[PDB]
Amino acid sequence: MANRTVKDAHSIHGTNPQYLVEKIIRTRIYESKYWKEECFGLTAELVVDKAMELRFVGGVYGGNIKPTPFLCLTLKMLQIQPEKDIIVEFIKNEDFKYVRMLGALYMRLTGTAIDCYKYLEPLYNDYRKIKSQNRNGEFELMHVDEFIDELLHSERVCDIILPRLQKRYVLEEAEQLEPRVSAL
Amino acid sequence: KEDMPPEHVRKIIRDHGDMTNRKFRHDKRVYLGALKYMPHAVLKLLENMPMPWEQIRDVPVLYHITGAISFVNEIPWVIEPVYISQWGSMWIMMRREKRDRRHFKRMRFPPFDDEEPPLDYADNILDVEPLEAIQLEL
Amino acid sequence: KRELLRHRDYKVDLESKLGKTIVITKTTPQSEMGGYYCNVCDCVVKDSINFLDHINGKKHQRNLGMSMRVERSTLDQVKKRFEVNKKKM
Amino acid sequence: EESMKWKKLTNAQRSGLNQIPNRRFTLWWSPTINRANVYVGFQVQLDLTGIFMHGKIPTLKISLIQIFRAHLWQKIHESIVMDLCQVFDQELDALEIETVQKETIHPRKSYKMNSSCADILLFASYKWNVSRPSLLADSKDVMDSTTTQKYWIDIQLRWGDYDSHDIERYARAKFLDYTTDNMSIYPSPTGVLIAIDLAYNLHSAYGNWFPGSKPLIQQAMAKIMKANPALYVLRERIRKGLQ
Amino acid sequence: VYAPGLDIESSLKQLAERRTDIFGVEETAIGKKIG
Amino acid sequence: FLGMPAPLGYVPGLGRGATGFTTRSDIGPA
Amino acid sequence: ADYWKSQPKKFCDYCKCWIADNRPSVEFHERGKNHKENVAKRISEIKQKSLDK
Amino acid sequence: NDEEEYEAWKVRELKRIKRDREDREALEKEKAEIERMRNLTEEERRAELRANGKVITNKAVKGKYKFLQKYYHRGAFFMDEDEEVYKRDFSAPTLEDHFNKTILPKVMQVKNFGRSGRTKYTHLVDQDTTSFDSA
Amino acid sequence: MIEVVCNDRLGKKVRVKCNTDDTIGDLKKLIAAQTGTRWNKIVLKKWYTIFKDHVSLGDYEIHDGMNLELYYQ
Amino acid sequence: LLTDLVDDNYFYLFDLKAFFTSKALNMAIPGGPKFEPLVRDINLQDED
Amino acid sequence: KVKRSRKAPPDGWELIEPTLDELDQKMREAETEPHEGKRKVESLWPIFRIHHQKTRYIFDLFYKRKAISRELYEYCIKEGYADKNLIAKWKKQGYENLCCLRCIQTRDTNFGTNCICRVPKSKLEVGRIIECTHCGCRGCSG
Amino acid sequence: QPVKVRVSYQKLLKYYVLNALKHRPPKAQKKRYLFRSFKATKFFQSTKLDWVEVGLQVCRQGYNMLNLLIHRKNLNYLHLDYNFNLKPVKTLTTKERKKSRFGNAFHLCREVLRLTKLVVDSHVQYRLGNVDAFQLADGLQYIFAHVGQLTGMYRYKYKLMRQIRMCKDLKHLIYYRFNTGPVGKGPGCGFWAAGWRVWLFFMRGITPLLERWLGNLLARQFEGRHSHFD
Amino acid sequence: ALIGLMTYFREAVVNTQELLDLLVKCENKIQTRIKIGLNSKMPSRFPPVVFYTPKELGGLGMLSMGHVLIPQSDLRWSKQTDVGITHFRSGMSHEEDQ
Amino acid sequence: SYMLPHLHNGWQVDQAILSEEDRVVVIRFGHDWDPTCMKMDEVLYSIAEKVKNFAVIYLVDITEVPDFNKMYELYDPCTVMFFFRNKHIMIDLGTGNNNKINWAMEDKQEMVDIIETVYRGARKGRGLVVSPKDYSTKYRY
RNA sequence: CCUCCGAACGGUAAGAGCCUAGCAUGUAGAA
Repeated sequence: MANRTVKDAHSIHGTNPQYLVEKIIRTRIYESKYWKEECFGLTAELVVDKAMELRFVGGVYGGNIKPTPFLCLTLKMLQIQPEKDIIVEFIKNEDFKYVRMLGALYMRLTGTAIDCYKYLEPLYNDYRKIKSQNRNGEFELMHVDEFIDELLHSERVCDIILPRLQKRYVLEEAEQLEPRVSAL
Repeated sequence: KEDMPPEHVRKIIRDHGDMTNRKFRHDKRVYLGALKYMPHAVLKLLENMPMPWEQIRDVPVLYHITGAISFVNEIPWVIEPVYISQWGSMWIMMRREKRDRRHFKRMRFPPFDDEEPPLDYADNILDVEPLEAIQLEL
Repeated sequence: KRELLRHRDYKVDLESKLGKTIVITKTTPQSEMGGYYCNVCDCVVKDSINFLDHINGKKHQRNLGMSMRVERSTLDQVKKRFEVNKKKM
Repeated sequence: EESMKWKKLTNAQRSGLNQIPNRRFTLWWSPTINRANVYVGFQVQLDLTGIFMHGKIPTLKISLIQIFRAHLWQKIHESIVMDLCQVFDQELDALEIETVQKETIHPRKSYKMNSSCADILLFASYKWNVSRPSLLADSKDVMDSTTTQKYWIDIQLRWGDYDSHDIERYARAKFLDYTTDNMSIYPSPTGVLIAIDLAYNLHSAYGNWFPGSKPLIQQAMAKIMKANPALYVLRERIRKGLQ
Repeated sequence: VYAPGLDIESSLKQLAERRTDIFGVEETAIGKKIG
Repeated sequence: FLGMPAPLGYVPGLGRGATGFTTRSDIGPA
Repeated sequence: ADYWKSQPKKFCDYCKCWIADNRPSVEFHERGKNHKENVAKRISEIKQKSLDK
Repeated sequence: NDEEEYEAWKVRELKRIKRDREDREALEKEKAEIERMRNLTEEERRAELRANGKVITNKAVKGKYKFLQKYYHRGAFFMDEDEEVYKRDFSAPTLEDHFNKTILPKVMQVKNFGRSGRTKYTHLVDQDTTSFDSA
Repeated sequence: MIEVVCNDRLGKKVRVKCNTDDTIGDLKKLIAAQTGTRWNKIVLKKWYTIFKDHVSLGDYEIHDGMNLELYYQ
Repeated sequence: LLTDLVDDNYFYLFDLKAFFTSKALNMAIPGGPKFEPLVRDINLQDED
Repeated sequence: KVKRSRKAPPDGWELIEPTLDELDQKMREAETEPHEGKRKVESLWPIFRIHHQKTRYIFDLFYKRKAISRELYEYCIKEGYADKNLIAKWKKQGYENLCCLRCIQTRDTNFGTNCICRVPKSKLEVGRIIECTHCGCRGCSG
Repeated sequence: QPVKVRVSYQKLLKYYVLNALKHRPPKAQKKRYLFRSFKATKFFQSTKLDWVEVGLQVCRQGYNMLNLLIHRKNLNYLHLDYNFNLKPVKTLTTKERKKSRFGNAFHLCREVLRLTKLVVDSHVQYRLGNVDAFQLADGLQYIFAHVGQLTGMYRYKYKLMRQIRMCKDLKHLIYYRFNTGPVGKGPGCGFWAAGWRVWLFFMRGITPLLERWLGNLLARQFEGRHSHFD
Repeated sequence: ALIGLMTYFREAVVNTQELLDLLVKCENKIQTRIKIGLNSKMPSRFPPVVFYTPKELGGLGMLSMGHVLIPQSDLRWSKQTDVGITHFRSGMSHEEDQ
Repeated sequence: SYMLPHLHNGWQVDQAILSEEDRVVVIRFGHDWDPTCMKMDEVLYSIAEKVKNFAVIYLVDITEVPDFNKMYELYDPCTVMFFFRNKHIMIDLGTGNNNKINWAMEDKQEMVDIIETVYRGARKGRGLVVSPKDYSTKYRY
């Protein structure tokens, strides 16, 4: 099957990593054209190629639940389960912003609280403008720091319910994370 | 028998997850098979509920070795005068708190989103110091 | 002996024959019939999305000597893909 | 039914023949029995028409299958589309139209109530000072909203009920759904949607208008509803069914 | 149209066997085996 | 035939060609 | 509500089925894989039975 | 604009840092408010100065029911949100409710007249056995 | 104030009082209140037709007592 | 959570026995519960 | 274990607290260990061992070193650091090196016996692989 | 007092009278114990767990168990969510709707698990620090008095409506003892013992019924079962 | 049957409350019979125009000894003219239920 | 109930269904001792001679012949099924199960009507015929 | 003053026809 999780994958958060996306949205992705045309047989090499061509982020839009290419690529990586350091290479890229945010969202869905904070808090210093597609299909201009703030604070990002992060001060009182040193 | 370390059932449940992994094919028989006794578990869990003056209540748990089900192997025995006195103190505390509180914020329902998987106790709760329970200053 | 699944490097001509009417007689073969034709599969499918389902199916890829297993790319492959696009633009 | 009242029929044949009066009664009062106000529940569409059945009413489903036999819904839609194409063709010098074309729509576009494409495309000669959307009966409309080069005409057929047969609201709702959506496809942002209530013989139109289009469509639809081969066939079939 | 005598006798025998509410001396269940 | 025995290799469910109903869920194991 | 009239129905003895008496349904049934399989099986059965006879 | 982008990012980062510090210190702020409330209830005044308004979350309007009006619950789930659709008068009449049921025959003054799902319970004030002269 | 039954046939059958001037968004918010699903995660259908949030209830001719099929997003 | 009563005299015609009697007689005391009659097929207005 | 019995630990607690903190960290790390690459039962092997090691630490501080008070020992018992039943078994003769309580639970096995690791190496086969399934020990006998 | 409070007093009194009148002495029987039998096997172990932890375990197990019951019958178009809501993923055909029709056993177990999930989730919200103790008690009091709206088990076993009315009656009895003096209306009452008892006693009688129904259903899943006179 | 019984007595019917309630009940039972004959699903409102319309106008034309109410939503209609659609209704204002 | 022919294994059931090309094969799945089955079998016995020109009636024990239980959902006490030329003939009785008559019929004439309707509809190659009477209710009153 | 707000089913056109699924398995014997 084009949408089966690869049979050399982990079980993230106790479940099939594809299940980190809500089932209704998973099915809506599975029946989309972008998933069947542009997201078949993709490896972690070609997810990069599709990622550099992304023009916006967002979840679903319209009266019908139509996934964006961003969400489709997120589900594709959840299926492939690329190694952690591949995702760090995704995030550590500074030229293509949408690749960085795609990697950040995968890290948020996949990584532990320590990994999430350690890898996404450095992205508060990125203020590049970005297109984000609304539920009505319109496009809004957000910033990368706002997207990372939504990742680290909001329950739902790109219409995905995110795995519950442990609050920062709990990890800080456990010495596992030094306080958030800003750029100011 | 005897008592098991509290991490045995926690890791059995964590490993089994939501019963979708390939290697857990054989436990899908006892898991679904044990749905007959599930209401019993639901009963026991609900009768050993912590009282408002208790922060954490540790209860004996009889759990299936495959993590299929977990009963609370306890009965909430209380001393009746003590129980009524504790609940009268609760009455006083609740009435005084409702009187004092300028804007009482009733919690939202459902407490968690309908698409949130049930929380991991080890991650979200185990390492968090609980809040103060309702208690009368004696 | 089945090779791993490979991503199609060519775009699909789903939109190619919009408005182009096909007169269908008895003698006409399935190749020029209306819809989409799998020359590898010798089957006709009358949706763009259903044709995409076909060319993403187990039987179509089996007829190509493929499988439902995707190559596990490594660190250097992804990094060199990044550098390749950096050079190209 | 009178000739069959004495022809040596079996008991099962006579039992199936004393149901014609009930079928005719159910069809006569159909705009009220099949209403979704009465019979709360899910609605089901007959797969060859735009009729929604709010409840399994077997003595009415058959009378409606008989009435829309031989693809009458599609033929009504095609006839109205062709009649609008003709009236736009006779008025193309004053209306400043360089070509009126009939779009190659899906065969079943008529009874597709979830989304719809454009039925007719009008190409402007130079430009059209298109006004903001308004109902067909609305008089005051200043033609200074925007300018367009293409103008699509959409035809919507519905089988209304007693509770829901205000075709003006239906036209407004459909035009605000389909245009402001990412499901239906329209050649131009500006256009009009023309809705027909077949069970009540009503007609309305909501959408953008360009100079000389509103009175033209008003007169054309007034003449089409009064005189149409397919509409006449539908009315005669209803008449025969009702006796 | 109807079964021969063999099948009538056999069917009555199995009906008696499978119903002790009408036959026998031991008042067993409705449609169980010989109790 | 009435009184005849059944052949050894024979599935009397689909030996002639016939498919089930699946009217509901909680009657029969699918 | 008035005289019901049924569309004609054609039996397919090759496929042991029922279809509609019209150009499109009959033509589509002709080009079905099941129809071709049934026709080939009928021809093969005819030849085999003639040889056995 | 690089200068404008940097200024906006600085403003947003300052706001985020302030929000993080507020999230860390809001428990202590609420504890201090509770201690102040305890001190006020101890030795400030005894129901003289109100300083209270009983701010409800979603304050609905409960109008007078008509006779034999169907009970309706506004909803139980998302009440903590201060959303304006929940501040409506959800006691307004409905389907079988604009009819004056005080002029109906007492056999028609029931609920679901003609349906199989009916009970003996009538409304409220004939289920009430209290008198107004005893005790 | 009309009253609309929003039914999910598996089971979520809910009764919602709403105004005719209400858009489908407000009705979805009330269904959210009475069901527990978030309002932006609720789809109101008529057998295949999806009611859109920006359209008032009067335009859709959703009258007092009508049933709307409840689906999820 | 307790009563200020030191005596059962407060429950005159309001204890369990009073309620059993009222249930058996198809009568309801002010504030007492209502039940259905025990003996139905004997009409209480049939006595003329 | 931040969650404790709402009091202050008895005297001598800070002497042994860092070792218990290290053992707690090891236990938590063992919990979160992914179960891919191992068998089904091997993933449960470390916990047992850690628990055993944990229960050794308090048991080697109250009997063989006498380094803690009685009240501190009972506080360690009540906080889940020490295993009361395992310690009670260790006090016996021949159960000093008992790995886990499950290896002596008679009816857990099919035939009312003990685990294979309970068999002493004296009457064991010379050179056989001794891998317990319940906890994975090389023979917890004397 | 208002009329609703008076009728609540009378209904509580009515059910007290009925319990006292219908009370029969318990019957002599052999001491059967379920959990002792379970512990006597090799398939059950014993530990000491936090109540919130075992509540989360019960919620997850019930979800997994109903989800296995669904996936056994190949119902991918159906989705059981974590609040125990059966949901259609897409618009379902009539053939799909009739194959997605479960009995009152599945739905009653589903709704009981929904109530348990609500209660345990309120406790989890307390333990996470999101909601404090007074609001936790108020939430539990609200839950046990508003089961008719939070859950829907009244439509698969309508006799439990008797419980719901009772849980409302108690809500009056407590409230008009609670909201007197300086205390007005609004949330804040946390005396949840009254309704908690009622739902426990409901479960006491439903446990054999639900266990029988689910035993029949699961036996059916695995090919098992457990004018007259003329 | 209704006209025979109603014209036989003509004065004992109003005093006899049992007959007065039985008339409502039986008229409802006969309405339910037709409603179930139309569809095997009990309606919710089912306006009484179909029952009490004289047979010449197409209705069943039954006679009423009950207390059937016509909702105001039933006494409204509309017609198409040259100038669009105009809406009419009988029960226009704050009237008593008909 | 015992006069009608009995089918003793699934092969005989399939052959009985196949052996008829011009009569409706009417098969009662159920147990001869069941009350509902006996009530239905009295009616089927009283009409078996009257419909022998266009219908044949066989009985099947769903324990002695268990192959069709999962296939035909034979989980009701009595079940009456109609076949015409190796094809199950669905009938829209109005009970929501268009596949069988899973109750006992009290009238001799109603089953004759149903059998004749099934025969007449199935000759025209229809997989679903419509029963002359609606059984969505019982018309008790 | 009147506050008791229920539910599911009785709502499957029957065919043809081609494609892809969920499924959902697949861990046992042996030379």
